[PDB]
Amino acid sequence: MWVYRLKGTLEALDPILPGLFDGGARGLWEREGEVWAFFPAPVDLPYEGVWEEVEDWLEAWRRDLKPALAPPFVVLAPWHTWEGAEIPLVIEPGGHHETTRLALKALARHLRPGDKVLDLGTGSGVLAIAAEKLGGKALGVDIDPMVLPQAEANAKRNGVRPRFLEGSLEAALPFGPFDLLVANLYAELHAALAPRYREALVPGGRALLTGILKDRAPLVREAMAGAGFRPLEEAAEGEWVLLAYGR
Repeated sequence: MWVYRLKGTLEALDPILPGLFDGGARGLWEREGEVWAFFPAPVDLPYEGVWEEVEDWLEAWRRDLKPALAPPFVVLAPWHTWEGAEIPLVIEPGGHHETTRLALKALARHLRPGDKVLDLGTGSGVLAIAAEKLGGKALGVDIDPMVLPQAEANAKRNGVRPRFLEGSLEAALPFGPFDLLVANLYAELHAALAPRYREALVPGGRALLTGILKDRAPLVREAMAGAGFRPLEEAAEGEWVLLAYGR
């Protein structure tokens, strides 16, 4: 669709808005000292502005996309430049959720070089990528077979090759037991899965569980308690926790 660009603010152009609306404006947006009026199609207007047209709401969003720090790691889109010593994780923004930040931190604390890692609900593959970069051998699984080529592409940009399979926990078990399990899921599913997490992990294995709302944390606490796990540490950020357990 088309936009009309006028000099000024909304308060200041309030008098010509009836002309925008009657002309066919369906949305307005004040972009700092200008007003962009969203039309479906162009009309004759005597206000002296500039007609324009908007796949363009993409490398506009992509321009406002910043690297996300989770020391020791930095999460970068493929087009970002970044110097220093953070461990880079190049991810197509096709993330910097709090829960991603929490999981990366905890992988860095808990992971030991050579550990076999299961990333459950791997998505973009970011946590399995991080784990290989700290020196593990990671398997990411996900039930959406359409995310896996995207996960393996992201692996390619990071010069590591964790394996990516379609399935949930059950699909992954033939390839364990594992030394670490990382899982950015949610409380009710962690609770439902707690006994099979025990089976997935070797004695002394660790499960790093996130995606959990502060409020809802007690569900997982009891389930992991129920399942014979020892608490190791709780991390938090905004309304999100990660709960870490030892087998």
